[PDB]
Amino acid sequence: GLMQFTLPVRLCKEIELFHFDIGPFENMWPGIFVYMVHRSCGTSCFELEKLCRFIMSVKKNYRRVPYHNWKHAVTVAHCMYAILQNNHTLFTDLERKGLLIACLCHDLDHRGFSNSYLQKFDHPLAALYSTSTMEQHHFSQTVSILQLEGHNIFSTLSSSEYEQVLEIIRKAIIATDLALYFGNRKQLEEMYQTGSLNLNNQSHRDRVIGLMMTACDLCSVTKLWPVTKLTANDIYAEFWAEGDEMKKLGIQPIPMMDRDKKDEVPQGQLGFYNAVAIPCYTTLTQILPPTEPLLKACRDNLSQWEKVIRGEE
Ligand SMILES: Cn1cc(-c2ccccc2)nc1/C=C/c1nc2c(cnn2C)c(=O)[nH]1
Ligand SMILES: [Mg+2]
Ligand SMILES: [Zn+2]
Repeated sequence: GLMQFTLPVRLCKEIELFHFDIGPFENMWPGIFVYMVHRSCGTSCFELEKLCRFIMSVKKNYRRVPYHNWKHAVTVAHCMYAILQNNHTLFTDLERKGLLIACLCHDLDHRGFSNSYLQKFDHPLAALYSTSTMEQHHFSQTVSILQLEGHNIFSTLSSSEYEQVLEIIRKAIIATDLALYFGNRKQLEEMYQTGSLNLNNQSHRDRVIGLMMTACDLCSVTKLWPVTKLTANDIYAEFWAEGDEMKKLGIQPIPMMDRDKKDEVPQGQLGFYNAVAIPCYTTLTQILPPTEPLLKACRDNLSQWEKVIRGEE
């Protein structure tokens, strides 16, 4: 186990900063993810032979959709990595493992369509799992992959270590359901401001890890303007597709998903940052101050949307 990964000096340096873009080179991403595993957890956390086969089974099962794809998976994994490196005493050796594996599997086998659209299309998955449909699907594929002859990266763990980490990953993936985020933050809000929040409380840790997971998923809004602007495209490319399929079911889609209502995007982005991203990072920073760069960035991008509305870009 004396193999390290190293990265070109520029990547080596930039990868530690929250706003790091993993670049257009698909071939390097798995290096970048192992790289984060080693520096974030240690060199013998996982057997390499096995991690390299688990990372590639994962890639294979993420489809070619505009946003909900392999680059997403990895972008989200780096952001949890960033979070963990800047808070390196608040997380256990099990939670540092699981959470990065969670982030890479958090959207396995996404089709590009929302839990809304499965249920109205009457997809089979919406029969097998009433709520958090996709997310429960994604956790299912994570464990599918894990039981493939050769792929069990957690092999070496004790019974309770292993049983615990699958329960960290399960709650982590399910907390990426943006439905479930609104309630979860407002609780962490009360708890923090009444000062009853306790990190030795397992039920509280969970809520917090959930907030981390939502902060990592939305991390497109914490990048430098041009990354965030170009990611927005890939996002609306999926929304409008799902909109086209709603129309085909005889259903008029919410303006967000209607491609005939492009013009009204600058406005709808505003609502989101105000209604979701700014609250999200605001709380996360009040709980974990070394994650301020995410809130500072997010506010910068809000400001840049403000400027798109005023015909200034
Ligand atoms: C709430 N919302 C409303 C609209 C919207 C409404 C009318 C016309 C055009 C757009 N656009 C959004 C934002 C969408 C969104 N942006 C996101 C997400 C992740 N990254 N970003 C920027 C996400 O999950 N949702
Ligand atoms: Mg998801
Ligand atoms: Zn995601």
